[PDB]
Amino acid sequence: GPMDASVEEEGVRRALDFAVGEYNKASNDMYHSRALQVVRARKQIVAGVNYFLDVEVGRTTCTKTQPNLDNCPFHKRKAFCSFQIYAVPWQGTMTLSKSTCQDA
Amino acid sequence: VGGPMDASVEEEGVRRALDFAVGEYNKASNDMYHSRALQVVRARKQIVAGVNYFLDVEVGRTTCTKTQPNLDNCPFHDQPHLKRKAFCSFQIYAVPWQGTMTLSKSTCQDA
Repeated sequence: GPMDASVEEEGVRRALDFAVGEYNKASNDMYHSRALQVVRARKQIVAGVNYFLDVEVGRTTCTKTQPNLDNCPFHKRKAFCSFQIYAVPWQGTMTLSKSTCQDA
Repeated sequence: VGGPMDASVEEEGVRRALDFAVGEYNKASNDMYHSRALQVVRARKQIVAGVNYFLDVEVGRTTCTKTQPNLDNCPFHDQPHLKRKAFCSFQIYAVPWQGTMTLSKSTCQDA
């Protein structure tokens, strides 16, 4: 989650300049705009990994409601999948950003 | 550079990502047989590291134009018909050691 950030931080002030710039690009106005003042400043450290996994996937001889599926024997369907996964490894979180499969 | 670079299939993160993805696959599939990994053919990773900056800002109209040579010395308007101010919320994703920033979100309301 977000936490308090001090405007003393170089990165905070650099982000103000950026956003003010973006405002000027967006605005229909001949006049330049700049910040009167920051009224709130927060930061969130972002740290994760994207996994890009190209995999071939087969059909086992077990149903999905069965046990010990990790070493369940293989069979005829064989697919190619490209997965993209975002992980925050010390939070033990993972999220599927993209899954694209075809028969192979 | 954070990547995308080839990541060892021996790494625990790569293995977990695979178990997850294959789980998600199975979870969303309609067929009643369990499917699992036959061969990882390529495994890559990209380190995502940065800072999200959430700034609420009051933006003011200056007497300088956008095309002026120097924008160091730009007072705000004080004349009734010209004076403008907006209250804005920006979210900026920053990767400092890269010197990159992207405006992820922005909302400004006339104030």
